[PDB]
Amino acid sequence: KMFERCELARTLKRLGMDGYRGISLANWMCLAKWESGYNTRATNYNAGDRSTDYGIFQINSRYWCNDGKTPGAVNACHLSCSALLQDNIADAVACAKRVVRDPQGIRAWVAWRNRCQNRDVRQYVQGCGV
Repeated sequence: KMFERCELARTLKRLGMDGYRGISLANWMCLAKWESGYNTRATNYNAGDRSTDYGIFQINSRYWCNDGKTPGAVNACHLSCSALLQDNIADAVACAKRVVRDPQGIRAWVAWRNRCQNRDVRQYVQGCGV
């Protein structure tokens, strides 16, 4: 599923992402936007280390979810990576929350540092009623 901007902003809000661990909704929208273009089916195989990124947040299989084919990987969110390919983003949100409870916070995703940090992200939630 490819979410429409405001539809997604409210979906995230309903799920408790607004200010979760100090992270604003616009920061989460910016992350989803640059990670998958709001596409829940997005996937990226990293031939270099044999891992795969799944879903709207492009969560990596090496540490966060189990796909059974990533060498010596762990499953910190305790979820099948398949859970990250559902149209319903609740499990993906639960996993994204788990990622940010770690030391780096939102900085866990290099794309956020690259395209959201110290950027004006107002545009992501404008007029969404969030």
